[PDB]
Amino acid sequence: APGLVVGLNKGKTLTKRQLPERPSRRKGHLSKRTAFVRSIVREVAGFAPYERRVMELIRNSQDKRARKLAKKRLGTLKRAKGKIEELTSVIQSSRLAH
Amino acid sequence: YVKTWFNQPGRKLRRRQARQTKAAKIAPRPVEAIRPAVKPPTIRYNMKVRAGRGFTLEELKAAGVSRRVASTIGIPVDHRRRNRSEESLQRNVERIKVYLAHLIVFPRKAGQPKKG
Amino acid sequence: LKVPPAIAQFQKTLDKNTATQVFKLLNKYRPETAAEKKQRLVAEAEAVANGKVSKKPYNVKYGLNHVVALIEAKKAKLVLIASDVDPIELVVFLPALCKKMGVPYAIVKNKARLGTVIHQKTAAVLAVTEVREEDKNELASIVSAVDANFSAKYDESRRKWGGG
Amino acid sequence: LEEEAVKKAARQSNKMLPLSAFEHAYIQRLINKYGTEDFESMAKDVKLNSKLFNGSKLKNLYIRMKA
Amino acid sequence: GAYKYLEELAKKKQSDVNLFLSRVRAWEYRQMNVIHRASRPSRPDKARRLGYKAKQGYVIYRIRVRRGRSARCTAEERVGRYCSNLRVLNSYWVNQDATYKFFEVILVDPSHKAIRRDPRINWIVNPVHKHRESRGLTSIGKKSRGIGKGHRFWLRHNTLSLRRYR
Amino acid sequence: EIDAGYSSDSSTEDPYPDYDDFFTNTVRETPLSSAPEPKRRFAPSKHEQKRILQLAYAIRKGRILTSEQRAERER
Amino acid sequence: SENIQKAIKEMGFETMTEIQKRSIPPLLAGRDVLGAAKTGSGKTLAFLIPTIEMLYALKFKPRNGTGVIIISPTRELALQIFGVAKELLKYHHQTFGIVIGGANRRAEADKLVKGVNLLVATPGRLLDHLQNTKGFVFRNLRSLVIDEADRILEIGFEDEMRQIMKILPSENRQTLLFSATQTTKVEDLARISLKPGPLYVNEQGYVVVDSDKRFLLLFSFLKRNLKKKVIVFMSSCASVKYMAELLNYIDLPVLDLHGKQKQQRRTNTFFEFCNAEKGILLCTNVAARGLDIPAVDWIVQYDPPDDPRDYIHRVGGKSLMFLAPSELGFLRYLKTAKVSLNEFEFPANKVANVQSQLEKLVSKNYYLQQSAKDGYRSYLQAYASYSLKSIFDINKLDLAKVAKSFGFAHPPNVNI
RNA sequence: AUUGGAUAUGCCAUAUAAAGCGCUUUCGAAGAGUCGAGUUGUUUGCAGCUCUAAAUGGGUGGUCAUCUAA
RNA sequence: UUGACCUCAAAUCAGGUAGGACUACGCGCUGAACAAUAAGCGCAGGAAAAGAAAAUAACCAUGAUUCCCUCAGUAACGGUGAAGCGGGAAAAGCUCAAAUUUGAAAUCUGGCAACAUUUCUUUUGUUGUCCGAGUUGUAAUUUCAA
Repeated sequence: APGLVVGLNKGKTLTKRQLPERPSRRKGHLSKRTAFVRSIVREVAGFAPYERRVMELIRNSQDKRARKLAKKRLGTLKRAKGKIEELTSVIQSSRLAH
Repeated sequence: YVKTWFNQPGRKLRRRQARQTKAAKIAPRPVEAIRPAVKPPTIRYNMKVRAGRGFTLEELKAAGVSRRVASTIGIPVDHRRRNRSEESLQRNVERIKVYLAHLIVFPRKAGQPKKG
Repeated sequence: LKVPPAIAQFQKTLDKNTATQVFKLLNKYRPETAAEKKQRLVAEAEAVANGKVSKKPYNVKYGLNHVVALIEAKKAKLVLIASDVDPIELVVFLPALCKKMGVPYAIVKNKARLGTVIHQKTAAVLAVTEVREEDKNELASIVSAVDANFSAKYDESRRKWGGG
Repeated sequence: LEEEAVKKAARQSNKMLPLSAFEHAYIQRLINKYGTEDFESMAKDVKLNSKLFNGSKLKNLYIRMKA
Repeated sequence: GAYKYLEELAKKKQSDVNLFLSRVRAWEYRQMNVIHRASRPSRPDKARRLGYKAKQGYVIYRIRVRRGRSARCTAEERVGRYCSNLRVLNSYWVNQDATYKFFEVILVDPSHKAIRRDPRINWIVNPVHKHRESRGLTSIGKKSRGIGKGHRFWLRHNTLSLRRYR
Repeated sequence: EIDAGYSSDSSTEDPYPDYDDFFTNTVRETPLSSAPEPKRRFAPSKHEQKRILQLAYAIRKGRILTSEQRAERER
Repeated sequence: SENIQKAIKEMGFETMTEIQKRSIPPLLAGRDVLGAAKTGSGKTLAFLIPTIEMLYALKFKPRNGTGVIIISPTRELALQIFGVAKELLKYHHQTFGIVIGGANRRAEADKLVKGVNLLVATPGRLLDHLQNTKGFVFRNLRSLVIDEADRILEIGFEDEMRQIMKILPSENRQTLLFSATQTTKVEDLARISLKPGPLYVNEQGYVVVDSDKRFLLLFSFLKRNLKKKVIVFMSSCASVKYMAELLNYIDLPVLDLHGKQKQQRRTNTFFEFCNAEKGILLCTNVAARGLDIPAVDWIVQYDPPDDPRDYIHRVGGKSLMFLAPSELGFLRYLKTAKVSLNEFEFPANKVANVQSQLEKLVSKNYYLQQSAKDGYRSYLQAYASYSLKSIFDINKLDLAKVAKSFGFAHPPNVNI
């Protein structure tokens, strides 16, 4: 008969199961179209005044001052490190094109 | 402010009248939905078995009930819970299977056009 | 005032002669009106009610989401962008997206003129994706004209901050 | 309760469907050219399969025509 | 689609294109009224994801508030008072300058038949949604009173509960 | 070592550049979306067929005037 | 079981070949076998029938996970094996599947978590799934099959194969190994993978044509040689299916060794082609690997072969090679092989200018467009898996020109 | 007298339609003056001000687990 | 020029809607004294609010919200003072934005004309037609559980 016996136990035997990956855990993965959209917009929109100054320091090989300015503007190191890498590749792509 | 419990026997009667009111509307089906059997999430209680919220999708797939059919025959679905072990899967798959054995599903009339 | 190059490019529109020739091809491929669509469908309804297989339709593509998806799919042969979209950032990326996808594009005047082709008050962008075999040479000549009168022209001007 | 459920389900059991005038003429024309066993080539004929029904839809059309 | 490009362009708010448009439109909005009707949203991507549909019964209103309580909360309330027959759906930030913060508020007409016959916005017709912004039921209003799920976010502890058998 | 020194920046001791196309200088040759093409684009429209059956129904029920009898009513 | 026999007789397979004499009977007992056979001996049935028996014997189910893992060096060989295993499991319930390089990895993960009992894998992709994919149940692995072990070693999957054996369980698991040649690497891998004491079993013509004109030259050539016997070798079965379908759609009736991926139809088609005095047949290198070549006036290598060492021995009426200018480095390899060759010259005027009409036909038809994308994608993926990376470099290949040959105005979006 | 959910049954039914399950040599978009950083006030939350992001990223926890905000 | 579009206005134009009152309970804002305290101000309903995890945990794991009991006068803090688990009452899940319907804006308000319908001659719709809205995006489809 349908009935739940609450308390006591049911069984101490264990057998670990392998679980798949949930769709929500896929968030943050980069898409082929989102990467294209961002590359187009980044060129179209231009650069912020603080990104222009940071790009100037990287061009003059003053990376110590560039990283300091990015952190002072953005707030943390890993945000500054990511921005410097993004702007460095912009310079490299600009140099290859021009 | 001081809370008083003079309506304690009046809440008991009111809640029982709701169960009777609910049962009148849905005459032969149970007043509650079947709940899974889970184990509480602590080292103090993991030996006990209690009732869960709903059955996982992996438990329903094994039992043979789809997640869209399940809600219609009184089987709750918990999209959040998962089966990290084979004992939780089998303990609740059998619970669903026993439920289906004791269940009578009354047929529904279906619209049926002439041709096509 | 001083305007960025991505917004300055919208002040350099296609010339009157090329735009007039562009709309001669566009007006051959107008979508059927709400009335003409109803007449065609009711005509097929009587052929079904009593008792009884076509070709793919031909028309100009419109809609901002629709056209941008056609450019990304490289399905568009010619993209005509309105020059006076009220929020400019709606079409401010379209010349760059058309450059990236190799789509011949032009900035034409009077977004109202674009809407008239599609029986609408207003269209932000029109796109010709694929036309009949009779108009292959007419579209090809237009695309060559847009290359010279819009892409070969300006170009160096579109990379400069306008205004001031 | 159980007796009523089985008897009523038996009454409401006609699940197979007939074909309309268009459905019958559609499937009949496909069969007359490609036989009755080759449904994969039946779906790939653009002229007769205008609606682009796949082999599984055409198979279900033929089955409903048999009964 | 074009709302992918519009919404990624809205993250670069101080880029060349966005800075020029911020300063040009901020001057334009200052010549208008404090609260003025908007023919169409200045951010069609942001309004669209906040519940706005380009159909009859949906209204966009712009309002400027002085910088220096929540700025967005006051914009919702001021517009709600200005249009007393509409329901404030949501609101968002469009522009700012050294003095003013500009917001656009999405309102819905609970009396229009295109609203009352649409099941997806039918809920706002019920009287329980009268002046949602006034009771802190909007997105910024809920955030203002710290409503949320988690440890990051009275009466039942200042009272003595005396049972019948105690 | 980092010498624990100072770099003269620590607190203790073109305004209008030209447009630069660093991404759109080249042309992408392939479509952006790799999703398969649905069959709906190679088959007659199902939206219109829905309306045709709906119109054909109301023609039988007499809700909509047919083209032949539309002209007769006009004259 | 009867289900095995009912499936086997569907393929039209009777009696039993020589290599299976020392492999099929002993392998049915669950003992490790070190097979060694040449090309075309029929090893596909050798390591599939006993393993399929063992799936039925243990009553495996998708909840149990993968029980048999078959490793193949190339996409085409793995796909051909997967097609055969599908035929053998026609009357079964044990799930089967294939994971290959360059395929949809996300889609493969969704299929692996559901439970694939018979998995056909490639060394590159299997290691990726065995390390990263979650929910892939393989703790119940019971049989392991390696086909063309020498080919795997020469490709450069020695490191990948080592991690596979270290990750996959070794206890109570049957293992296999098949290699045409026994080298030091093959013997070393067998010693570290196979169980101790195993049962051991034992003139050229080319045309320098650009990619965009590859099909147009081919079509014009076939029109000219309609009164002869033509056999064309392709790099994939999907490429075979599309070109065969397209050629029949432009009033050039041809035959293909694809059919509907039915083994009986391929034998019937080959038998009809051999019997017929005149005709044209299309097939891939793997399908024709080990088969008996009839008296054919023209043999055409439309796509470069993936095994140049085997191809140069197979050739030894007239031979043709459709070599792109970027593939001219293969000419130098021919000199090192000491094979006489001559260059074929063709006039651009005589080439059919039907490319514009070809694109219109492909775009208008749903199934032609679908086949064209599958053929183009598979041809590129087979190209990226070539052994001669220096000669047949995919990066040097012009993708815009290649897609023109398939009837595409623009290169479709295919990954790798 | 006014009503609600069912049952039975007649008629009508635009089904060339619409679904669930199953399988993959094909794909899979996810919310910004926000998150966050500094600082100043109200009672950690909230608020102002200055600055201002990311894409297996981000949040919260104990390399791992869990969650998927605006 | 005609003429479309965008504006800016006007009308004793048509159809609507807001105010004030109550305020025991409810949700915001504000605030002294002897504390989210009274007051002051704003806004609802028959309940309100909250609500389908950017939640807990460290387990054999749990599974929206709300309320009760317990945890507990405990941890923590500097006398204040929770929460996870656990036991109950009740249980129900979902909707968008971000995808090309593109082989066909498939969507919607209104006017008018008929046909119905009513707690009701007072109510609420249907069908047809025209106009408008809408491609600067209305339907179908999708919401990560996919």
